[PDB]
Amino acid sequence: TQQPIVTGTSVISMKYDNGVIIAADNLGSYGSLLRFNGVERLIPVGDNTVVGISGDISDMQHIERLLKDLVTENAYDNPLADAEEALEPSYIFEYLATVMYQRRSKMNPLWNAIIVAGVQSNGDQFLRYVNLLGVTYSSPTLATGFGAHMANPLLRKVVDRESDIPKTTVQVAEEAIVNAMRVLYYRDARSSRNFSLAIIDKNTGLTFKKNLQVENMKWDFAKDIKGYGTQKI
Amino acid sequence: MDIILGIRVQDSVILASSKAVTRGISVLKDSDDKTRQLSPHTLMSFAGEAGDTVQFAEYIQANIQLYSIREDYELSPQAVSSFVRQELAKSIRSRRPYQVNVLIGGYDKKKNKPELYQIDYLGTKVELPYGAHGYSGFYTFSLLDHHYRPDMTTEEGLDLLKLCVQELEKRMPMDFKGVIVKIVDKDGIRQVDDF
Amino acid sequence: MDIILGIRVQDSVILASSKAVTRGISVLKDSDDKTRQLSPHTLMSFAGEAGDTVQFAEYIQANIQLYSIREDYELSPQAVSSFVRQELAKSIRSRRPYQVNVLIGGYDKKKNKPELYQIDYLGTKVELPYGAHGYSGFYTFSLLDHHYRPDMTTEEGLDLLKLCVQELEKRMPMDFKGVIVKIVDKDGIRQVDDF
Amino acid sequence: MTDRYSFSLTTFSPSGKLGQIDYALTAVKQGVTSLGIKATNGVVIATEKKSSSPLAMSETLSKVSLLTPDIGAVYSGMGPDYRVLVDKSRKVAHTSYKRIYGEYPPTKLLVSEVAKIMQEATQSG
Amino acid sequence: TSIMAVTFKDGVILGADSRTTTGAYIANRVTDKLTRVHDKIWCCRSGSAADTQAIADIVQYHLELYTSQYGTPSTETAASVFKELCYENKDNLTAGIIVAGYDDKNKGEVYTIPLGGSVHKLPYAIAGSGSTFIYGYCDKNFRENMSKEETVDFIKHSLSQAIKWDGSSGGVIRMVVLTAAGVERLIFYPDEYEQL
Amino acid sequence: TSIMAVTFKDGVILGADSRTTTGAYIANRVTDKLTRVHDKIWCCRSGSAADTQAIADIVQYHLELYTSQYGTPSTETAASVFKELCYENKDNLTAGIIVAGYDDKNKGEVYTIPLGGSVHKLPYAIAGSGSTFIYGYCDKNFRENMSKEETVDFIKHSLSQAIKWDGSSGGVIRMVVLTAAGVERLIFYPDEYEQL
Amino acid sequence: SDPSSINGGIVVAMTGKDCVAIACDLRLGSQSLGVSNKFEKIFHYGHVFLGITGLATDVTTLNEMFRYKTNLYKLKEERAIEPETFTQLVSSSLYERRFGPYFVGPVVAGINSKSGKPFIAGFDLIGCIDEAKDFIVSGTASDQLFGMCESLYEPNLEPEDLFETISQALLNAADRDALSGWGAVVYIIKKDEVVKRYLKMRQD
Amino acid sequence: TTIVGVKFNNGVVIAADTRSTQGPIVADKNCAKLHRISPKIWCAGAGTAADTEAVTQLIGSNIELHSLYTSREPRVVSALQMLKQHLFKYQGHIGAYLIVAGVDPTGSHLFSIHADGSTDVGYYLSLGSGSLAAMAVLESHWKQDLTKEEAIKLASDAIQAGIWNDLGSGSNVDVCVMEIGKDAEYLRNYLTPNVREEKQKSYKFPRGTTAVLKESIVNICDIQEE
Amino acid sequence: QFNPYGDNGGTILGIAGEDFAVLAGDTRNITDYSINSRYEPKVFDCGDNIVMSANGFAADGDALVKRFKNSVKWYHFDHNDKKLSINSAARNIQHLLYGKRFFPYYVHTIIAGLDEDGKGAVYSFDPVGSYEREQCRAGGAAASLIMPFLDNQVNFKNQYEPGTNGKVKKPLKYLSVEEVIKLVRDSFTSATERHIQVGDGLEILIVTKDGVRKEFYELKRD
Amino acid sequence: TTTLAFRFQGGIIVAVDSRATAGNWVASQTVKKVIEINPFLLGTMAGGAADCQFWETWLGSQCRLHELREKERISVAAASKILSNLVYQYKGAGLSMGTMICGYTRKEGPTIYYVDSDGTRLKGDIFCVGSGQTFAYGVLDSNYKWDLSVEDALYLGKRSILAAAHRDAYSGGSVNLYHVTEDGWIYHGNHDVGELFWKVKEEEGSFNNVIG
Ligand SMILES: [Mg+2]
Ligand SMILES: [Mg+2]
Ligand SMILES: [Mg+2]
Ligand SMILES: [Mg+2]
Ligand SMILES: [Mg+2]
Repeated sequence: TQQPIVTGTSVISMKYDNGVIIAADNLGSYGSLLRFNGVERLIPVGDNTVVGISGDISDMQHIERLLKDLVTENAYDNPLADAEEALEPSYIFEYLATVMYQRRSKMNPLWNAIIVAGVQSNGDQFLRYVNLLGVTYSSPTLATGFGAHMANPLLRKVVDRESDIPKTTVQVAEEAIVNAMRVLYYRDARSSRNFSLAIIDKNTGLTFKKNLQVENMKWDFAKDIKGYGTQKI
Repeated sequence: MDIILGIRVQDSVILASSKAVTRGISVLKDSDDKTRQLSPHTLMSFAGEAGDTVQFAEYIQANIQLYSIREDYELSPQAVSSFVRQELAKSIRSRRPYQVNVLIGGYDKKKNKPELYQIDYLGTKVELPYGAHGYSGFYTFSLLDHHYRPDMTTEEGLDLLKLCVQELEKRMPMDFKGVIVKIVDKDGIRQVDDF
Repeated sequence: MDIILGIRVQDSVILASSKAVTRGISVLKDSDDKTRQLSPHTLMSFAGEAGDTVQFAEYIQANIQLYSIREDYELSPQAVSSFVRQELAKSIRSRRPYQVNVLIGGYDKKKNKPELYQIDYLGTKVELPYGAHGYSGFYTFSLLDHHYRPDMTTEEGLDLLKLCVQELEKRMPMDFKGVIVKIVDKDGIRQVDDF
Repeated sequence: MTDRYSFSLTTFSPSGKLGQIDYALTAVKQGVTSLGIKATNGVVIATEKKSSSPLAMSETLSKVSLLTPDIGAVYSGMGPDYRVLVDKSRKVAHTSYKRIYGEYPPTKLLVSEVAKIMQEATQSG
Repeated sequence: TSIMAVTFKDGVILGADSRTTTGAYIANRVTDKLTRVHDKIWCCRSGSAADTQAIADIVQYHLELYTSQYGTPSTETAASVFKELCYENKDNLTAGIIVAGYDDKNKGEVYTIPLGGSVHKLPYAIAGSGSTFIYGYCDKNFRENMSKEETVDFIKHSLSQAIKWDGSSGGVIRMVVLTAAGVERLIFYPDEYEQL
Repeated sequence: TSIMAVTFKDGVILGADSRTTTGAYIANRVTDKLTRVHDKIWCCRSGSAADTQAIADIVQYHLELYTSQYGTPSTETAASVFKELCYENKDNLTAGIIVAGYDDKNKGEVYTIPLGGSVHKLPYAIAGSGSTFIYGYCDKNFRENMSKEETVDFIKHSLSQAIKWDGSSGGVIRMVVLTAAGVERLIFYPDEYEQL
Repeated sequence: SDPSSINGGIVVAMTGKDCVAIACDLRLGSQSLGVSNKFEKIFHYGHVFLGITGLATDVTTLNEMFRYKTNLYKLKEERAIEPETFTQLVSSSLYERRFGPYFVGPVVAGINSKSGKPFIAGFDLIGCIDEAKDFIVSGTASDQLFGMCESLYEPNLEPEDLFETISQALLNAADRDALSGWGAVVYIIKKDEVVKRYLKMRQD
Repeated sequence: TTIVGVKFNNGVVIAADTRSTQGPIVADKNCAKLHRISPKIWCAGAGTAADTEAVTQLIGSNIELHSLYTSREPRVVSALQMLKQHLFKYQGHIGAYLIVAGVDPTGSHLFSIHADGSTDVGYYLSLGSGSLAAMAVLESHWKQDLTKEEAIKLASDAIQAGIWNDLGSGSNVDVCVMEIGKDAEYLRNYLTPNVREEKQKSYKFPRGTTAVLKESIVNICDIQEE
Repeated sequence: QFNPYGDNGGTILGIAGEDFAVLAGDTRNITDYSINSRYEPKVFDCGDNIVMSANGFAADGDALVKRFKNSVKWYHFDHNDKKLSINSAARNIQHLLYGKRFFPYYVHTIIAGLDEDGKGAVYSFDPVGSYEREQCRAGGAAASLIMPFLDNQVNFKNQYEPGTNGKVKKPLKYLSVEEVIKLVRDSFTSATERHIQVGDGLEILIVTKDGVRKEFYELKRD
Repeated sequence: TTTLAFRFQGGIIVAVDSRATAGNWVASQTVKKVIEINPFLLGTMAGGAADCQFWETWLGSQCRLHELREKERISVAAASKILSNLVYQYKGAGLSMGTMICGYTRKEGPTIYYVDSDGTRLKGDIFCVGSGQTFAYGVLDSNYKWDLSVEDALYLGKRSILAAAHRDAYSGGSVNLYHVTEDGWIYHGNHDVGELFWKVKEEEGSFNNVIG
């Protein structure tokens, strides 16, 4: 049993017709102190998987090393390490899910919420969640922390069920993700303007976008707002 | 205090109440009468927290006696039990509630019927053929459920009451030092001096 | 369990132990023998936490019987009581201590003397002319302090024991369902079947 | 200070008359005429707007007042006494009825409440 | 919350962020924390929003009644009324208020009333959760008798840093300028102050 | 405690106050919080003095044994050893350590290891109770590739403010300069830095 | 310890075609101990019926209170109180004890004597009105009652069909609750006749 | 509960879902959360349902008396001031979280008020367990100078987000539109996107299925003449 | 303090027919007032004509199902590919559950299939492994809403034959698979209306001598 | 829960109710509270359902191993002590068990041991355990004789559970009867309390307080 110290906020994601998109901001909070401003919380594994992690950053860095070690280990005595016997998103998730549940079962959890986004060998989209309790679930859209409350409602308006996935293009999906990140920046006190976004497509592969910013923000209406009730000036 | 039992038979109400008064480690008394006569044909037995039991019982007694003098009339058992219930229902939301459970055994001279009312400290009133408070019911109700008849004589009621007390003396961990038994009927209230 | 008493007279040790076994609300048994014969001339009565009492007593019994067979010799009451004390003194700093208090009544065949040892669950041993555990001493010791003589006969010891039990039955709140009485002397151990 | 008039100012005279009530009725008699007529499908109440000065805006002085959405009142006698009674009548329709039953009082019961207030000014200290 | 008030040559300027949080949720991102209790006596509120609103409303009432009887109150008088409410009800309040006002006789004045209900007259004051991060910056950069433009820059830069580090602070930077010329409201948006 | 490490053109400089408190009592007013784990790898300690001393001693041992086998360790390697101890024993440690070192290949590097045992490579780092008050000042005044004299001034001014506002910080400002030229110790007394 | 589940019991009300039904079990207990099998929880003031679950002392107190109030209402209004008006009175009366409430779950049932419209309403312990068109449930087996009513209920049931529906809703809900049962009563209410039926059920 | 308020060109609109719950159980599926303070001042309540109803009726009652006393139509700032001072006095114990909206001679207004007595001003607001879902929609689609039709659309969409995504919210959307120089239009069950499908089976019983011990006529009539 | 347990909601229902068995469950997964997934399968085909669901804390549920599936695999390895009978599976699950008696799987487990006589079978478990063969069992969030309805409509409790007035019970006639599915659907439709954690979808696994079949139905998504 | 077992001339009668509750919610009315350890031994379920089920099945396995090794039926004394010694090892860990181990052997005759999760092991003639134990004791104590016939003893056990089922909120559903002989136990059926209550009320004249 511990408590999270340095933390990362929401990770948001969704499926679209040819793959998955995942996004997370670049902040490492220290309570209410916005301490670290250049933290990458999306960690790619190979060219087919991106693991997005929220919660305790020290545990995130540990998980990052586990995934790095997983790639090294998979390559050992494996002539097809970059082909048929490469790591799948499903392998990476199942491994993490095993570790998470084992750690909670020893009453010493990795204090994280994790979303594994990727594309399988057969082109199938992979999107699944796991957290500090070892709880796992899949959905056309997935989000952690504040994202669950604010991003999911917006992303579910694009893909509300399984049959909406083939009707959703990468442009529409990315647009929805980017808008959700803006909404989170408006409303989550532990969010930052700077974020990373990763697209894993079955045709164009892994596109990793760094140093993105929330833009097109509405603030002008604030000038007319005065007092808290009766004040006119 | 501990065990208080009541049984309404054909023509009377019988109240049985334990004689022990225990202050923690020692049994201070083995002849305590846990009852007050509220009116000539109405008897109330009681059990609960020390001090509050007698204080409440005597307070009720004083009030019913006051009514009796003012109106030159004895209130019906039902009316008395309603008055008592309201006092306890008032008490439960007081600063310090009366922790007192009562049985009211009365003979209604107008209807020519015995009546037994069970009221707990919350002001929960029920009219019953037989009743108890605390754990007394847990040991005795299976016997009363089996043998009780509404047309029982007073003597049969006492015999069924003896069986209940015997079962209490067998299975109860506490020594309640026997019971004082009182009968309420058309002629008033009397104590069975050998039980 | 509850009341265990011991008295060492001229030529014997008498142990009196209650018969009740109470599991919270109900008295499950009224004929329980809270004693184990450790050797032909050594008897141990016991009281404390449920399960642990009998487990400890039978464990001690097994060990003394083992010693008796190995050496073809009966250990003195003093030696047995020292063994028991060490087991309890060891137990009190264990992960889960034996919550068991004992009286050891033995007749030393070498010295031709009765001996009574009182040992509590901490391993606190004392040799006494009379002893008890729990609250039993609080009610009985003033009577034993008054009447006890070291030259009492077994019959006088039993009479003094009856007075102690009568005082317990009067002032104790709990019904311990009487006592089983056993006498330890030069001829061994026997039970007084009418008490 | 303190209101030290804790005794009745209206009392029975030897003849059985309550002088102050009679004199109040005399003040009513001097008041401007007001009337009420009940029809099968309605009631009408009316009075004269006796303007004290032509410079006064008599529309700002309401002699006919809404008590509830379905109850109205008019008077004859002392205007200021009427005005405060209307304030009390409006409030009592809420406090002693609408806040209890979730509906406005029937005419007779609101009248009863107003009547009670007027009775108390006839006996209170 | 990040709030401050700074006296300068022509009077005083109050500054504040606009973020109001319930835990990590931003319940209002465009809050007005600069509150008018009199024409040229304003305050910055921090702590319980319910408490500081209740206090401010009572003060505004007191100063309105004061004005009707005795004419325009001094900033000191306003601070005293704030203090009386905060001190006497310290057990039941969580309020940290900065009072700023302009007299013609006294010019710009700033009073800070921290949790306990003490009063401290200062050349400038900072308060709220975000203020912790700018004690160093403000102490190094504050000068007395600054110009209006310098004071606006000082507050803008200060609250910019407070917002940058404090998660409980954010949104727009609001400012109210109190001088002989009158009362001027200013607002500065994220795209402006974040690049400073 | 107020501690910081700042990379500059020629390497890195570590800075610290010298106050160690037990409650409000200053148990040591001349503490040395700049600790040597290798020739040109030092650290600044904050948190439990027992813990950070124990950790530092173990690291110094590890790097000594590393050096005997594999030659001079990198600053990254030192930070990793610190992290391993802090992360794996996070339940039983209260330690906030800044690791600073000079390589010839990598030059000046700074790593901060906060309470959880995470590692963060930064151009400069601030830590300790006093650091809260200088987040604004340090962010506004830090530049990359400063000169030795500028970096000394930056640290001196920064820790001056941290000391000014933080009761848990005080005494002398100690500094250790790590460059190709070697290791230089600096000390600055109250009469110097308080007038800044 | 929880005051709303010391004594146990349930009440359910339903609307039908030109009729309403209200029903209750007859159990009063002291936690595990059954005390009375004749503790009726439905009362009536004129043509307005009130069921009350929860702490039995409050059930009795509130009945006496509403008898008190509806009697004064009638003397002053010169007419019997209507279900809609009485519902507001119950709500008002409960909320006046906002910070020391009666631990009850009242249920109002009746037919407006002027409009002929069937009416039911439920309340939480502090006065919030649930005015459902279909059914109202209350008591220690309210979950069970919700399950029964949601599947068994259909609108515009004739009085004698509504009786079967509400009876089966009560009975089977009570048989899945330890603290409910020991007999049951069903009221079938029409504009100018009310029939009361005691049901046969298991006595454990 | 999901409640929203949205300002537009010539007025303000409030909306709410219709689910009231007791823990995880739905007590009422068509609850009315839009309360009238006065003809053109309405508000929506979240939190303790009895408190939101009681505080609305009390202030509404006093607002009516105030309106009669002053011969003026009630103002939203008066309702706000009376609500907040009442709620502050009770230090959050009256669990009423309200969005207060309306039109009066001064113009159109939109405020939020929390149980502790704190108030806020805004062009768009949301309260309740589904407020984050609703605010996500509002932050995505709100703009200045909304028309009446656009504001109703935005408000109901925000409630829908709560209905579908928040377990504390469900069933229907209630709307009330308050436009300057017009009667406030209360649109009860403006949307009905949660009608239960027909059941597979009828559960109407055969008559005589239930076992009966006794029957009797209940005398609901008063004591009779003669 | 770290709480190793959670509540993922969900409601499951097992009914044993004469020569068939159904195990149904909603597909909604939740924490607190949020929906994690509208379609997260909860009832699983475990091989050997056995279907299983472990409802409650989904991490423990997934772990248990995974270990039981594994136990079926090793039963085949160790005992010459012998079919694991439903009673043998039930006893095996007791030991899996009781193995963590002092740190339990926080789940209510139900399995369904056919016994060795080909008759429908449902077994129900508590979190620590006490189990029983049952005819009808709902589990999870809305179990209290569903069971009384099943008592009434499957076992005909409190239903008597018209005209006899309580003297003759309604006879317990056997239900077809179509009849059972109707009662399952109405159970979940009713539960969806009155329980906030029930909704989105209903997945039913039907077990006969021919094998395991699946049926899916939409539920309200609010 | 209400469970009882008593010794008599014809062996042992074991009678139990069938109700399991989680708070006020009635989880099951069809719980098997008699565990058939083997064809000769019976155990009763009270306290923890799993603890009783698991460890008394385990006891059956130990008894089977004993008779394989010793070529002789295990005594009730030995069987009960295997269970009590086992649960005593777990003392403090939170096992919940209150059971009667019932058997009839040559050397012992009909024997009942009350075994309990705090380590208690009591031999006795009449035991009752559960939330409704006090009600069943009343009927047992006032009607028990050693010379009861098998028929009358079976009824007494049934009637005593009914008494508890009526008054105790957490007892009910149905009554399971067993008769333990030297040649093994004999099951005497499941009896719905609902139907049994009315039947007994009419035939016996008892429960006059209840309207039927
Ligand atoms: Mg406060
Ligand atoms: Mg910020
Ligand atoms: Mg029941
Ligand atoms: Mg639902
Ligand atoms: Mg029962």
